Amino acid sequence: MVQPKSQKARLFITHLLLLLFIAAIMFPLLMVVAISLRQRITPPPFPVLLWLWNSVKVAGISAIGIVALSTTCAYAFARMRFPGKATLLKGMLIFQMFPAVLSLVALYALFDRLGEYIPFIGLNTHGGVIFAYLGGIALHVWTIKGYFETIDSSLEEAAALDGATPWQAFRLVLLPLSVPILAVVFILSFIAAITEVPVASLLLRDVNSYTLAVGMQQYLNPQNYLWGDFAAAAVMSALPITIVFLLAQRWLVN
Amino acid sequence: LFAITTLILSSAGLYIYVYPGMAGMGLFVLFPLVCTIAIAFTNYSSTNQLTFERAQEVLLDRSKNFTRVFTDEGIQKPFLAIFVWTVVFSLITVFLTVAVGMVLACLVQWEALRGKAVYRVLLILPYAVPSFISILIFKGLFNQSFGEINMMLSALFGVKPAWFSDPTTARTMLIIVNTWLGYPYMMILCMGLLKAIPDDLYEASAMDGAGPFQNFFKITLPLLIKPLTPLMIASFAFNFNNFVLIQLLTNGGPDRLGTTTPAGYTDLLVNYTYRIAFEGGGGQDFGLAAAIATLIFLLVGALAIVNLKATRMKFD
Amino acid sequence: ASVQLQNVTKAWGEVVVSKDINLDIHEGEFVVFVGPSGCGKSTLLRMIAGLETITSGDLFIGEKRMNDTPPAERGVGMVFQSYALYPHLSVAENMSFGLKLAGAKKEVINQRVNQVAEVLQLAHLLDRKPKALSGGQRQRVAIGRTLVAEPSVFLLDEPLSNLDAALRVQMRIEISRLHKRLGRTMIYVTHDQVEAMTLADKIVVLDAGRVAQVGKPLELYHYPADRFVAGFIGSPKMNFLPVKVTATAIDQVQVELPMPNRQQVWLPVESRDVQVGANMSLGIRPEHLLPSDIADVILEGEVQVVEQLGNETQIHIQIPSIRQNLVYRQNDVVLVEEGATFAIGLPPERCHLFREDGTACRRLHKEPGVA
Amino acid sequence: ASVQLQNVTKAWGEVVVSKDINLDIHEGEFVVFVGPSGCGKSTLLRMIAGLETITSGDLFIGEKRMNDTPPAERGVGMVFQSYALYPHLSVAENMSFGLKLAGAKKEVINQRVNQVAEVLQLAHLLDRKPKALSGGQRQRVAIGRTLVAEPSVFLLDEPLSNLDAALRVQMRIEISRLHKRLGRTMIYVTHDQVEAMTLADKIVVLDAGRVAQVGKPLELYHYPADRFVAGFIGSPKMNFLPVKVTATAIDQVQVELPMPNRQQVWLPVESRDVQVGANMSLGIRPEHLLPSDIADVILEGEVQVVEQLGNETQIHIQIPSIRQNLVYRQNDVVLVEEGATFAIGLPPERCHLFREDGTACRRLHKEPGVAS
Repeated sequence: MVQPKSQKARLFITHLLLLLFIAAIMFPLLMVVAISLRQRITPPPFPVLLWLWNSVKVAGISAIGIVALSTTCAYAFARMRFPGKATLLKGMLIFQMFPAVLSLVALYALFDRLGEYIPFIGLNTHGGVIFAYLGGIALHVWTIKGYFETIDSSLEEAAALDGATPWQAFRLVLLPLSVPILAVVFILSFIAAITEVPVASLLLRDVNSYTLAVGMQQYLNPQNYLWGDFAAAAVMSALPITIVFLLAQRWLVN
Repeated sequence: LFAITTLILSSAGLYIYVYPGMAGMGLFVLFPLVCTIAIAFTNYSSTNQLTFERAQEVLLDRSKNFTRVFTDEGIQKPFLAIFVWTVVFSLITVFLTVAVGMVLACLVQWEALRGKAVYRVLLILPYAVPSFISILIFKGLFNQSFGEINMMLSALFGVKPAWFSDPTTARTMLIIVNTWLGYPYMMILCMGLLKAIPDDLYEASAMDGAGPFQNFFKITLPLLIKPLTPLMIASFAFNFNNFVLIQLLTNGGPDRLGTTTPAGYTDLLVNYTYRIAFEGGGGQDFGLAAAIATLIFLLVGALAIVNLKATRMKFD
Repeated sequence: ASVQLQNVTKAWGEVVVSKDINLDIHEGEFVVFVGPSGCGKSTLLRMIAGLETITSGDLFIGEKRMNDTPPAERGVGMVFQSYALYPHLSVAENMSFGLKLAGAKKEVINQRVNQVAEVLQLAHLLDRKPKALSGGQRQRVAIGRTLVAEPSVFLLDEPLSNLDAALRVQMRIEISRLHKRLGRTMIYVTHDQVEAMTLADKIVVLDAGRVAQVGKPLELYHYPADRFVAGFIGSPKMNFLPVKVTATAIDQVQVELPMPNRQQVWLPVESRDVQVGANMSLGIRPEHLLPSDIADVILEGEVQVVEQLGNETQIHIQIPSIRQNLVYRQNDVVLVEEGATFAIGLPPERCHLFREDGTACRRLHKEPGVA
Repeated sequence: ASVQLQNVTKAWGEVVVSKDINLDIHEGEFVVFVGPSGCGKSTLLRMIAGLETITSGDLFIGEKRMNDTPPAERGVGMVFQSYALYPHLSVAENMSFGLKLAGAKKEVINQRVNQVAEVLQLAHLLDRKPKALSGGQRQRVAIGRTLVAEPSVFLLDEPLSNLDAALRVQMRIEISRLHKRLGRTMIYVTHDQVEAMTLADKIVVLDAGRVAQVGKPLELYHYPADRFVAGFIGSPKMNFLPVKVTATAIDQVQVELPMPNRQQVWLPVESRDVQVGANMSLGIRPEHLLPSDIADVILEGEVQVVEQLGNETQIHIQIPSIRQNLVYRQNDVVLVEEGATFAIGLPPERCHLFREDGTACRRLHKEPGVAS
């Protein structure tokens, strides 16, 4: 467009002030820099390395369960009409997006019961943790279905012609189509798992199978150059986050 | 209690299989909710998960609930200070997050300020690294004595104030922390949403003459209120009930100082809840019926309202 | 692949937009339909394929009934308002889709496809995919999914609505080329007065979900069914106005226009059931509306519009004592500033008329190309 | 005001769309551009209004030269491609938009609008909102915004684009009333050669930004600029074919058709610039092609197709060996089963032709309405 009307004036003020903004909300990360020495005669320290590896084990399989469920269950919701569809979705949305406070209360009670009969998934474990998260589909089914419908119908119609039962029509035909969402859910599922805290903390007794989420928390008592080790952990933190946060960035298709 | 639930389900599952798949959803997600608010105390002063059945067991082989909630005034006093705080925390929090998100967004695509792309990646990062690792270093910065934080503070300016200590300054500690934690979500929602608007429209504005400021206030802003709302208020539901941020930065510390049970100034509603369950010391009062009930219920008021405005949407 | 209907119907519960329609579309035909929006035109299409259901009445194809069996076992075919293309797979695969689906006869696949693909000018875009193409090409290859298969019927819900002029036309012949070539049946919704008239063996002037009429091209034009049909088809609307049928006879039927003079005049209409004094309604077109001199039947008034268009002119003309202005086609130009006076020839034989309840004053007066 | 332009130009950097165009749109006119898509006609209108840059050359709006000026100042306004409607504000408010911001005084504001709203046939739809209306109603009011304001110069990047048969026309004529009544300037753009000719005080056959030609509706039709100009404005496209400029002189130009007939023949040509042996190209519309019998210029050939357009007819037609087929309009019926033969006459006068390049041979044949 045209714009003689004091162009330079707005550009500088906008531009500069903009600079100030990033800079400030940057100092914090910056100091993290202002240290980074992980691994007289001292040694070992609280083992973040394994912590990180676990976070992946947690987040990875965690997401898989999320998508498997949000997608399959949702399938019934969008296409296959049935008894009371509008109301339940109505419910799951509201129902779950609760402030998971004391969600733990029942949880501890429940998992206690679980661990005894059904080993492994019980308290203190990887599998026990993933199971907890699963109820997260509610937000997702809503999105997974929403994209579903946007693609046009007939495509199925022609196919219905040539024998694609619900699944063949769904999988071969429909799903690879609706894959973009699969990633969205998968990636986002991945991040929450890592940025977990209440649940992971609670179930996971052991020192070893902590998540990166659990273990770095500790450096609260011995502040003062112990904290320094924490910066290093942050270093270990930027790798997964910077990377995966970044990969997803390209996704802004158009 | 578990014996009870599986009772109805067994009959239901075999009968209608379909039920079993759903059972897992209802059992894991839904069931805890039920016990959570319901069981939410009764006998459990700090002496009764079990019952007389077990009493036989302990002694032999040696060889109510919610009432607590409303029924208050004397006990019920710590609760009010936090509610006010917690609530206000969420409003002011949301208020700022957005002021930044949209304001930030507008400028991103102002076409003119070239290099929009680079500023974009950086503005986002707060979000990139977690909240978890992020806020921890945050505390470490914010030590009263320690932390390069006050360090520069005292250095350049006069003072170097009481982050953890004084309650007043402490509260502000969190608001801003979330500002840095929270603006990205507002930025991104706003960035994508702002897009929808008709480019030309602004051109209209051009003919009549105004902005960019007039653009923001007159045009775009009072035209992003509606889209934003289902989201902004709902997130607020979450903000109020922001358990995690509070815990690591400051267990509400400083303390309130009159608090019979495990209370605290900064301590949002949730924190208070969790503490008088645990957090050192046995059954101080392992029976948060009031705490449990209000939580599940008040938020729903938000849940229902969220649902009202939104409901799937446009093409615009 | 004959086909037909029998007091068919539909009714989204309350919404009964398919009130006992009927038809009998033989083999080889290439029928088509038309109608303002609220067509319900698509509806039929679907009813026909299978993608909907037969609320009432009945239907057939081949000859046997078929509400029952699915779209698949009917050998029907189509191309939607959308376009209906498989986003993921390429052109080669998309078309190749129907056939390979349970019997990969590769030899037949390539031959028929390229043969066809080539025809709609689409040999090169073999590997590419949906997005990787212009607006026109998809619509093109698309017609080809059905084409590749080689069904029997060929429904067509507007694969030409969204486009430029020459394309509509060329493909138009393409269709007529193939149909004439293959000759299987071929329904087709639309709007294009033009496509409509030009293409079809027969037609169906739908209306709020009902069989207003059917007929060959001109039949619709010259011999309209009712007030709606004539008004709809051809160039501008078929000008119209009031009347007061002074007299009658079996064949003819006299009339008396509303203006001051009351120039009555005869006209080769139906007559049976045509009491005198009734409030009839005199239909006629602009193409026909002759000049001042030739016929007797004057028609003065005033010059509303003045549409140049080089290859003709078409001056409008608000005749006194009537609501409707008067359109006015005619070959070659004719200077005549606006507001100025004017008038023209009421060619009686051509004319038209219809009762209060709007029905067809079945014009007796024959004409060419009207077996 | 007496708008105009001179050696204007543009080029999205490398991409030189505009191309030292020019014009002289004095007051009272209502020119209208047109051409195929990608014309970027849109661009030109924009440059003038202001809502885009003035890459080179210049432009004015009567006693001024608003290259370097905001859109708002040049006393302008216009209804856009979309429409430009405030989803938020209703009819009453959205309309009283332009006046509202810069100005003041409720009284002048309201009356002004209702006056217009009335004409727009929208006194009633005062209150109701934007989304809440028909396809056409949106555009109607849209027009009203620019209107209420009265920014001297009414531009219009394709308003009647998205609509039905009748409305196109109705709103069209209305524009006409507005223009004539007011008499203010009024540029415009679109496609419907029809719309074009109809409103058109003068015009401009665009072509990849360049000014192929200028003119009256008729001048365009009868007196084309070249192959392109003719090719555009014509119900079906105009007909065409090879040739071989057999000879020439003072005010005629022989030529002949590429096949057995050999029928050389004159034509009321400009003659200027016409070497012999010149493989030129013979233009002529279906609108002119007289019958088989009457004229001299015989032209027998097999029949290709038959558009029974009822209120007339037409027929494609493959001459013994011309490249593409011939075309053929005419009034009334014409049963004529295909495959069989048929033919017709090339009267000369109503004709056209041009050089290897494309520039046209001005014509002699003093046609209708066309003052010189």
